[PDB]
Amino acid sequence: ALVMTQTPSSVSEPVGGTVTIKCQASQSISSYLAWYQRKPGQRPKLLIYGTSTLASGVPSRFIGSGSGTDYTLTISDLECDDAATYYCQQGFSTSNVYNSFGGGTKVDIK
Amino acid sequence: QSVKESGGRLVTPGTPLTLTCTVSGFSLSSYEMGWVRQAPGEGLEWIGTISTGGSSYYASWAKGRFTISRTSTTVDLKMTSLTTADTATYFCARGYGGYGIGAGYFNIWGPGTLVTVSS
Amino acid sequence: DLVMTQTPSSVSAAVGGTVTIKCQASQSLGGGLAWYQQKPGQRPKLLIYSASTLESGVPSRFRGSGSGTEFTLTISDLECADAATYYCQSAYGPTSNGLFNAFGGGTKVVIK
Amino acid sequence: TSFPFRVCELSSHGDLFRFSSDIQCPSFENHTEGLLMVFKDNIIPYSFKVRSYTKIVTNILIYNGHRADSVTNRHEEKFSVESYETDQMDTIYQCYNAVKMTKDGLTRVYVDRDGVNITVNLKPTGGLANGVRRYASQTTRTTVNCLITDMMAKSNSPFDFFVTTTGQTVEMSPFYDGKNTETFHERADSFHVRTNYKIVDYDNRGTNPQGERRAFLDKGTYTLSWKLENRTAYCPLQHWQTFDSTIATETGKSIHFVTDEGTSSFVTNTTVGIELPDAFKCIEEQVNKTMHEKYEAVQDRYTKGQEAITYFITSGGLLLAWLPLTPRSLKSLGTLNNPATVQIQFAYDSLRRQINRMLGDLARAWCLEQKRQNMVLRELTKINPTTVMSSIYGKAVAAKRLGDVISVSQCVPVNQATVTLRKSMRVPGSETMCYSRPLVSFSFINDTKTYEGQLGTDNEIFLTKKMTEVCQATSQYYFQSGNEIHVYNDYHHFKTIELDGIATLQTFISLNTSLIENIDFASLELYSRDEQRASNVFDLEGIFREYNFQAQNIAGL
Amino acid sequence: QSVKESGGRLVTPGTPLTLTCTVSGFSLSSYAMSWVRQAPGKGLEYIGVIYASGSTYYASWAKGRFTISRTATTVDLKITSPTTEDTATYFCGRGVSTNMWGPGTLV
Repeated sequence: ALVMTQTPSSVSEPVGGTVTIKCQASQSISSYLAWYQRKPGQRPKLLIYGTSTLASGVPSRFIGSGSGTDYTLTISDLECDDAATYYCQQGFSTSNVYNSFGGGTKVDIK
Repeated sequence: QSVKESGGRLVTPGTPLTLTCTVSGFSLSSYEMGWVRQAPGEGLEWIGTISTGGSSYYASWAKGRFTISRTSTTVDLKMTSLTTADTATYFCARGYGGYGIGAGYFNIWGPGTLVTVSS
Repeated sequence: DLVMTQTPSSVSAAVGGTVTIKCQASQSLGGGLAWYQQKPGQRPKLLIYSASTLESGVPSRFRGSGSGTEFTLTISDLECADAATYYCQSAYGPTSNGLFNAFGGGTKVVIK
Repeated sequence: TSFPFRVCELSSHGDLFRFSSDIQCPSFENHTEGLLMVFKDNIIPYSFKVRSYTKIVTNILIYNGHRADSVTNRHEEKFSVESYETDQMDTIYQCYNAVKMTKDGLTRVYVDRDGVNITVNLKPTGGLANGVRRYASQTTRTTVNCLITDMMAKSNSPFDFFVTTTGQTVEMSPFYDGKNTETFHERADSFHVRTNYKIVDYDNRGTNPQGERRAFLDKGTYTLSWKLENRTAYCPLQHWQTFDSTIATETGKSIHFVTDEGTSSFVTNTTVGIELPDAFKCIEEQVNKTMHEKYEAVQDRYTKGQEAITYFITSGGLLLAWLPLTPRSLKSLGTLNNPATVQIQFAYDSLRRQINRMLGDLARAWCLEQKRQNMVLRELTKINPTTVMSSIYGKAVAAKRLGDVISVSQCVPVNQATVTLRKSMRVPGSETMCYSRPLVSFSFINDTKTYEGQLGTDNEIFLTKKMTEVCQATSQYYFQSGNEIHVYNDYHHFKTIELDGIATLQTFISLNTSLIENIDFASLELYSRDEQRASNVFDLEGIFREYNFQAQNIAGL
Repeated sequence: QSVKESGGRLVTPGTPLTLTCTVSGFSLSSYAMSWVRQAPGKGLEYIGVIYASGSTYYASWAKGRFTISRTATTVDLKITSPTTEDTATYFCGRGVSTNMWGPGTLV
């Protein structure tokens, strides 16, 4: 089955700082997936899926793309109170697997 | 629209407990629901969700346990045989395209209720 | 049909002698023939069939042999009570060109 | 577990195969007619006639006393007639009167009422119904008589002793005229063969027959007078039912003969080897006879084969004799007493020939049917050969129809790990026509490079080609992947049934025949072992053990 | 066993005379019988046969002069056209050989 992996989640960047975080896939799904964004204490929010399809009410700073086997999120100079937590999922291979994700990550302030 | 939830209650180990995902003002048929859990200290989780016409599929952890069904007014997962350390919060989700694409974060769902088994 | 050939109209010698009444036919005969003997006035009576053997009741003075076309008859010891005409009869059943079962001629002996 | 997922290629080179066109029929005993004639062993003892001579001398004690007469002594003295005067008892049947007796030099004469040395006549006496014919010559005081008796006798097979019908046993062969080494145990000088003098049989007294020779043995008391013969008057063989329409069969080890009227069938031991008789010389006269006659009445249908009458010997012991035909244009034997061994063989032979001809055809009708089945297997290949070549061979294969031969190849397996399916049959370009079959995506083994293609029938997938049809209104239809079916309503995976318990069509003509059950046989019996012993009218084991119970009283004290 | 003869009288040449007798002793169904004639001055001449299968045959000189027929207990003979020097005597066979002839009769 497919197995999800991810870079180390420890990041320490202030306002005027950015995010350099990607997730990797073992077997090639040809990159049909999205990300996850959620305020702690709140429901997760819908955002851009499928690397080119921005959703409703999405922010302009949240842009990330790629191709092949993986995408990458990279958002320059985030504001103060956003500091969300993130992960991805695997799209078009919904079956015979033990897990649909493989980890998680978080961005904070300094 | 959105959805409201019910069924959250503290319990002792050894008891089967169900829930109910209360729908509100949309098509009973033309969508698919979803379920995910997260205790504070980890991330998002397994379940894998309903088919639009009948029998469904899910993950490989609790094969033989959960007997998720559907009527024309609501959806519900049945938790028959359980463990104890699983003390998290469930969310009646909603996908868009193929198993949650177009709802890759997810489209529209509710705040969920916390369930916890602890002596 | 063929005709029999029954040539020698012989006479007897004295008692205790030999004769030979040998006759033949003109075709390929096959299995065997017969030899009768009858006194004047009565029914026939046979002695030899299939040119091979005698019959029960007639004594073993007679014999006979031959195969194919010519067939020999030999009497011996010539008791005077046995003196009459002799014959021949073919027995072969139907085939091509009709039957093959008829008598031939006549041959008598004269006791001296 | 069926055949798994696979992918086929290689239209260029494989092996070569060609449909046959001239399948032949590979299908799967001679017999001659005959005139057999069978003999059994003989058990009947040999018999002849006999006549006895005796003459009685009586001594009856009459007493003339005072109180009562003492009728005491009954004396029998049967005396034997000398040889030179028996003949007058046979010619005109006159009987001598006086007795002339010598004893140890002395000589005594007992006349019969101052009797005469000249003869006297006789008279037949009374007798029992179909008993013994016997004539008499009369109609301490002295009286005498002569006696003649006529009766039958019988003897056993290997010529030791012959016993008459009254009990006067005498140890000699019935064929012994001197100078012939046969069994003989009498002492001496008790034989005479007076050559050709006649006996007249009491109806007349003057007729002169041939009068063959006669022996005159007397033990000393009674003169037996049979007539002798040469020792060919007892053939050890006897006749039986002669069949007419047999048919022979030579297979393998030995021969079988099969008749049809008496429904029997004999079997012999050797193969061709004609045994010839050694001491059965009497029977060759009867069998040189009467083979003709049966040859005679079928003259217009058959001919002779050869003159050689052949013989045989079977297992139980019954010598056979028969001569072959052809169609035309225009010591002893000692047999074993039982039937039902020349009888059972019919029930196993005449059931063999009937079943074998029934299985003769249906090997023919099965072959002619398979030629027509071969032709249907040609025209199906011109439609789509990749299906029909699989079931005839045995596994999942592929071919690609080059010319007028078939192009067998070999497919490569695919890992069972990850299979996918597309959630929409719509072509993702516009609102025009759609695919007809649910194209899928997949990956190879041990390399993890993923591709996509189109799923065909019977879980076989070929790549790099599409097929479509014009989209129209709502009409669902199903598909069948590995171990499940799943329905598309119009263009979505609307349901998944996951039960292969939908009703099949059940096309199977049940050849539902039978077995053959095994009944066992009882053991019944028509005439018991006890019942045969009471069949005799006399009680032999009752007389003797009673006679010596009232006769042990001679020892009175 | 024997067989017998019945006929004679020496009737006029206009008569279609019949000549029959066959009596008893044995089963007639499975044997053969035959006619034969004697004439004074000369020998004998074979007439006809009848076999067990039911067919008949005739000799090589009188091919239309006679007819024979089996009556399942008796056999007979019919003469068609008599003349003044053919008919002297007749017999009764019981086979093709092996004398069972009997006394015979005279026309």
